[PDB]
Amino acid sequence: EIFEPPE
Amino acid sequence: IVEGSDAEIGMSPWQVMLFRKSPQELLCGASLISDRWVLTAAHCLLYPPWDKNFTENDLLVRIGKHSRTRYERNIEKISMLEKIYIHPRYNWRENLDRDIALMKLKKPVAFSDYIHPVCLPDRETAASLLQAGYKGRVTGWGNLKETWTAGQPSVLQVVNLPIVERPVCKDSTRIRITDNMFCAGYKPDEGKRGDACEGDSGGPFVMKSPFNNRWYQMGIVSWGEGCDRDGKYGFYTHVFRLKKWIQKVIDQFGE
Amino acid sequence: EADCGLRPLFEKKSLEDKTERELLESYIDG
Ligand SMILES: *C[C@@](*)(O)[C@H](CCCNC(N)=[NH2+])NC(=O)[C@@H]1CCCN1C(=O)[C@H](N)Cc1ccccc1
Ligand SMILES: *[C@@H]1O[C@H](CO)[C@@H](O)[C@H](O)[C@H]1NC(C)=O
Ligand SMILES: [Cl-]
Ligand SMILES: [Cl-]
Ligand SMILES: [Cl-]
Ligand code: NA
Ligand code: NA
Ligand code: NA
Repeated sequence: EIFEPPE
Repeated sequence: IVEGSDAEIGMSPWQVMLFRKSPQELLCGASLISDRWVLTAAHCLLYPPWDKNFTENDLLVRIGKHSRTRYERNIEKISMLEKIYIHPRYNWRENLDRDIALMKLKKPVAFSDYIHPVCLPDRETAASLLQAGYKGRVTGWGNLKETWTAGQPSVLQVVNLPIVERPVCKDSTRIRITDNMFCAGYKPDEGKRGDACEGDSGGPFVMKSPFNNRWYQMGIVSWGEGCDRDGKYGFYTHVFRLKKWIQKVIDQFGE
Repeated sequence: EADCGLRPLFEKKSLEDKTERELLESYIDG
C-alpha cells in the first residue's frame, strides 16, 4: 500500500 | 505467509525487511546474524530474467519491525548497506541453487528487545535437528494467499512447518532439487496447512535447539510453486550446507 | 555470535511464545 515515512 | 498467524511482539527479533529506497517497496525478508551482517536470498538481489540487479545504494534494511507498513518509532532501525555479497555459484538460470547472499551494513546496529541476532548451526545442531517431521518456524510479510489468487498482512506472519524427506520433495516438482535445498510443509493426509509465499523470500526457517535453548537459522525461504497447494512444499536454502561460504565472506570482509 | 538466538522478550525472561512447544513436541513425540 502506502509506507509511513521516518522520523 | 499462507495459513499462519500474527507474530507476537519480539518473537522473531532477527527478522529483517529488505526495502527498496525509490520507489518505496518491500522487496523480501532477511535475517540478522551479527551486528554488521544480514543474511538473505540471492534472488532478492539478482534475478536477471526479471531485470533485477540491486546495488548497495538501491536498498535499505529495516530491523526490529512488526507492522508491515508503519514506521515503528524508537522500535525499528534503518540501516544502509556497505556491500552486497552473492554466492558466486548461485544458479538463477535453472533452479536457484545456492540462493544465498550476505549484506554488510554500513554501521553496526545496536541490539535491543526487538533486535537480536539468530545463531547459525554447527554440524551437530544440523544433524540433530534436520530430520523429517521435525518442525521449524517461518516468518515474513509476504502474500497471505497464492499469487494471482487475490493479500498483504498488517503485521509480521509466523507459521510452524515440518521438514519433509528428500524423496517426497523430489517427487513433488519437476524443478531439479539439490542438496543445498530442503523442503517443508504438511502432506495432504496430515490435514494442517501453511506455506511461505511470494515476498517471504530471504526470511529465516528457524528451529529452537533443546540442547541450549537457542534459535538457529536452518533455512532461507527460497522458492515454491504457488503457495500452500496440496502436494506442494516450500523450498529453503540449506544454511549449514553453505556455512563455509558464509564464514569465508565474513572472515575476509568483516571488521 | 556469543549471545545469538536467545530472545530478549522470551528466553531472556523465562517466557515461552504461544507455539514454540509445537516445535519441541515434533522433536520428541513419535
Ligand atoms: C523471491 C521470493 O520471495 C519467492 C519465494 C516463493 C516461496 N513460495 C513458497 N510456496 N514457499 N521465490 C521466488 O518467487 C522464486 C524466484 C524465481 C521464481 N521463484 C519461484 O518460486 C517460482 N514460483 C518457481 C521457480 C522458478 C525458477 C527457478 C526456481 C523456482
Ligand atoms: C549488475 O550490476 C553490476 C554493477 O552495478 C554489474 O557489474 C553486473 O554485471 C550487473 N548485471 C548483471 C546481469 O549481473
Ligand atoms: Cl547504516
Ligand atoms: Cl504454477
Ligand atoms: Cl563484522
Ligand atoms: Na545485486
Ligand atoms: Na502444501
Ligand atoms: Na510453551
